[PDB]
Amino acid sequence: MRDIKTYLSVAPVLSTLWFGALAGLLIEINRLFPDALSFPFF
Amino acid sequence: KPPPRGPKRGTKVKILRRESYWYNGTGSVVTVDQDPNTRYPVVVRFAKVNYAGVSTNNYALDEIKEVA
Amino acid sequence: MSHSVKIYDTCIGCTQCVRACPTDVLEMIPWDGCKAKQIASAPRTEDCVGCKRCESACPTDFLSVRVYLGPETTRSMALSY
Amino acid sequence: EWFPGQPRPAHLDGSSPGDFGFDPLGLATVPENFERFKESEIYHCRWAMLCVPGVLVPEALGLGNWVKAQEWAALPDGQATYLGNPVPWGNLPTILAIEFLAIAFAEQQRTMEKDPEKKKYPGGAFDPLGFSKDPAKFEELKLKEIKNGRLAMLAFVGFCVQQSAYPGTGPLENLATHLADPWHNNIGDIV
Amino acid sequence: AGLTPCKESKAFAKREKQSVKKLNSSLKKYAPDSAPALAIQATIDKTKRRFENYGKFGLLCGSDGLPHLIVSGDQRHWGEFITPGVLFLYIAGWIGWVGRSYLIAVSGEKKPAMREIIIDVELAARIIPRGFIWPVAAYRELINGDLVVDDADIGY
Amino acid sequence: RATWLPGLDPPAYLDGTLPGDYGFDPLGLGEQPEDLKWYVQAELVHCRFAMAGVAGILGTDLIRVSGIGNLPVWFEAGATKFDFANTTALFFVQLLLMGFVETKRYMDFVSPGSQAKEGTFLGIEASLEGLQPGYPGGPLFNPMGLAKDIENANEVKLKEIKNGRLAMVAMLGFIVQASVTHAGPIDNLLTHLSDPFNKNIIHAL
Ligand code: CLA
Ligand SMILES: CC(/C=C/C=C(C)/C=C/[C@@]12O[C@]1(C)C[C@@H](O)CC2(C)C)=C\C=C\C=C(C)\C=C\C=C(C)\C=C\[C@@]12O[C@]1(C)C[C@@H](O)CC2(C)C
Ligand SMILES: CC1=C(/C=C/C(C)=C/C=C/C(C)=C\C=C\C=C(C)\C=C\C=C(C)\C=C\C2=C(C)CCCC2(C)C)C(C)(C)CCC1
Ligand code: SF4
Ligand code: SF4
Repeated sequence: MRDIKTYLSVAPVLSTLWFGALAGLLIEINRLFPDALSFPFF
Repeated sequence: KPPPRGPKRGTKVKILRRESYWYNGTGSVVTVDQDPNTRYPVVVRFAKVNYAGVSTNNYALDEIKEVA
Repeated sequence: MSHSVKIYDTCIGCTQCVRACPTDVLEMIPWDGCKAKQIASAPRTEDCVGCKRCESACPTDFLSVRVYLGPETTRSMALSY
Repeated sequence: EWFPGQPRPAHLDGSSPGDFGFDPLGLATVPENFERFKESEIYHCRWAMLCVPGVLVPEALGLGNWVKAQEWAALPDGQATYLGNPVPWGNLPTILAIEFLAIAFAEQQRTMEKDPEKKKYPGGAFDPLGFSKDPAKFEELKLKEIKNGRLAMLAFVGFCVQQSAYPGTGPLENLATHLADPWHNNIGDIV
Repeated sequence: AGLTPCKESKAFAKREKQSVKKLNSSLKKYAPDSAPALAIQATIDKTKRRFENYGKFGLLCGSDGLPHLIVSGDQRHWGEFITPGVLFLYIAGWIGWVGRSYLIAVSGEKKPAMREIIIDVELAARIIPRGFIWPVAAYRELINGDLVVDDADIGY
Repeated sequence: RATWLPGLDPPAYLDGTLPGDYGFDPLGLGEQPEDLKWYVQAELVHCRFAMAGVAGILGTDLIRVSGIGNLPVWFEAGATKFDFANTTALFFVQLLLMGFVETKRYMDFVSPGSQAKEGTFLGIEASLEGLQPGYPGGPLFNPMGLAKDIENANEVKLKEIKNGRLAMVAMLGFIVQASVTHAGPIDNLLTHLSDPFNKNIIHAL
């Protein structure tokens, strides 16, 4: 069990997990606020 | 009767050789040779590695500054 | 003299350069300036091809055998024809 | 001290008139730089104290301000007016030549003496009464001069900046402007 | 600089007209209720509300009917460059400041080599929020003089 | 010790002499003395401005709505005008005296007591220090000199801390509350009190 977690902590595996989460987040935001050329809140 | 010369052991030293790979760096003294004729007595071990992979070499007394 | 091979006083007498000369340039002579009590020596620089492997096996601070490439002769160019 | 709570920069240990611990740029590190600065300081003080009332009092009379009193030289046929009177030598090349030779020579007479103390405090023919009699009073006499002289320089800065902010104005004209409505005429309205 | 507002520029309201007509051209070939007809319609509405937002948030359009950005800092236009820009700089430090903390954190170990190819996840979890306040934390380091070193560079 | 997070232990440096030491500084923002020493005043000056600040926002809108008096919204107060008040000059004026009082306080922390040995008379005694950096009570700053400087400082400052800590939060409420509701703070309270389960930030969005 410990060895599995350690392997999951090596750099490449984190990268896909981290970037994959990042890709999902940006895609969602563009799905809800599309075209987004300016920041018209303030 | 004469005491050993140079640092004793473990004492961090600041390297002063200009062409070295660890100039202005710090290593650990592992042994000093007590033969007066020996031309580079202080055997310095480091933490990094030079481009050859080596991580130790001899040094001269005046190229070693004994930080504390 | 075709190429110039020079050995400094840093050398620790490890006999790693001599064993790595492919054309028998360097050789070992007695000294008194090291624990090993021997320093390398280059008395046959004519046949020195210039293959820097002689000093890719000198394990010192910078280097203790150094090779400067000068003019080229028919053996320092390793011509077989 | 000027800034109660900061340590004195080591090279300002009184030992001078008008010295309150103020050298943030360390301009006076070199003693030679230190002494020459005193000269320029007292001179910049000395000239300024003369110039401020000469800028104001004419405006307090019918005469034009410190800007108008230089304007005839702009036009080629300029002739001056002192107390309104057209002085004959008021043409620009005339006064300029008179100005140049007199200013340079007397100011060169300065450049050719190195006491160096007299280069700040000559006295003598410049002290026809001899206020320097009481060294205690004379030392305080420098203080009054220094602080007043520093006061003059700022007033000079106010006069000039108010001119750039308000072209073609007078300091008393500026003063009265504020004096109408101080709360709607201020340095607030520039920016 | 002569850039008329997009809500006014007839060229802007021309591009909006063509791209709608171009899509409506591709639509009068499928069934009025099949899946293609809906996806086409979805993109049509997305386009019209795209153009409206560009003619609403004060984007200035040239003679190309296209928006132009004024990055000069005229604070009538702060949400074009300056506001998104500050938003980036906040994030960029957060990435920068966190990573610095970790390398320092694992620096004092037997071999920092192993703790970087095999990242310590728990330690990187108690450090991941410290990047919320990086502007405050760093600016104190700069004043205290621990953000930089002076002449001890290689080795230690 | 009754920290903020029951299970969690308090950090080692928040020993507890500072009033309101509820072992709370998760991000490692106070693990250096000179850091922590300069941070305490910030909370003290912020909270005090945030104690009066909410009341000025609060009380003014309370009296206006009920009808006793009339004043603009604190949101709308910035553009107000009666006479002889160019917002230009006021900014300069307020910057001046505040600049004067803020600095002399700054010099006190930078150099304790190096603020009440000078020439200017008649006042050179009180502005020494309260003997506690963030509490400069003197016989002018505490004209009802009503402190013993040690005992209640544990038990009364702890009131002024937990008072301020609340007040700083409250002001943050109005800024966001006015940012979304477009209305007055009590208006936000009055609206929510009307139909609480329908007047909520979920509906405000
Ligand atoms: C913690 C990460 C970190 C930090 C704080 C810095 C900081 C710096 N780098 Mg840099 N660098 C890094 C990682 C980092 N580097 C990595 C991984 C690479 C290899 C691609 C580089 C390659 C690089 C080059 C080539 C240059 C710098 C330069 C600089 C300096 C100017 C900033 C700049 O230009 O950014 C440069 C930014 C990049 C090149 C983008 C890549 C950085 C990645 C995206 C960040 C990685 C963060 C890390 C993986 C996250 C760890 C999280 C942890 C919890 C596990 C500054 C001292 C420049 C310099 O010398 O200026 C003085 C310069 O020329 N760096
Ligand atoms: C000063 C302040 C407000 C002052 C208000 C004033 C003067 C109001 C003035 C006015 O209304 C009047 C009077 C009249 C109006 O006509 C004019 C205006 C101007 C409108 C609020 C502070 C408000 C400040 C707040 C809310 C600060 C919150 C900070 C938090 C939560 C930080 C927490 C942490 O830092 C710790 C504690 C430990 C870390 O380890 C973890 C983290 C989380 C990082
Ligand atoms: C305003 C503006 C502008 C301009 C700008 C500019 C001009 C700027 C400059 C700038 C500059 C001139 C800068 C400089 C700098 C320097 C330095 C020196 C820096 C440094 C930094 C640092 C050092 C950092 C660090 C860090 C941190 C803190 C975070 C992350 C991590 C690290 C560690 C990296 C424009 C027009 C564009 C537009 C409008 C706006
Ligand atoms: S270059 Fe080659 S031939 Fe020459 S000394 Fe080195 S190893 Fe020998
Ligand atoms: S390799 Fe270097 S150290 Fe070794 S014997 Fe040769 S010259 Fe000497």
